[PDB]
Amino acid sequence: EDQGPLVEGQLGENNELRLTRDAIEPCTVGHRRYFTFGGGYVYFEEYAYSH
Amino acid sequence: RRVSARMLGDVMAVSTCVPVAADNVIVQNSMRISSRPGACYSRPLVSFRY
Repeated sequence: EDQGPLVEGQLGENNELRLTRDAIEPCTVGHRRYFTFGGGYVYFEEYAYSH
Repeated sequence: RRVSARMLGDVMAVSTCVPVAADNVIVQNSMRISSRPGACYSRPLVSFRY
């Protein structure tokens, strides 16, 4: 809800919100990944948010 | 067009592949890995020149 508490979770596919954080993988050099978010995308580089 | 891609998350990247003539490629007569008995490649090996 608009006034509900903040819940911990992880993003999924097709704007899906997952409540469990278990998609762990070994860190790879030169990381880069686009992820669907709302009507656009979220860009990440070296496992760090970009814009 | 013939391209190679890898999952970049919810989107894919692409790279244009370069062609190679058939005469410039040859398959070896065997796959056997003499350096490691018990290990076998799942695809044949090849030697080629651009």
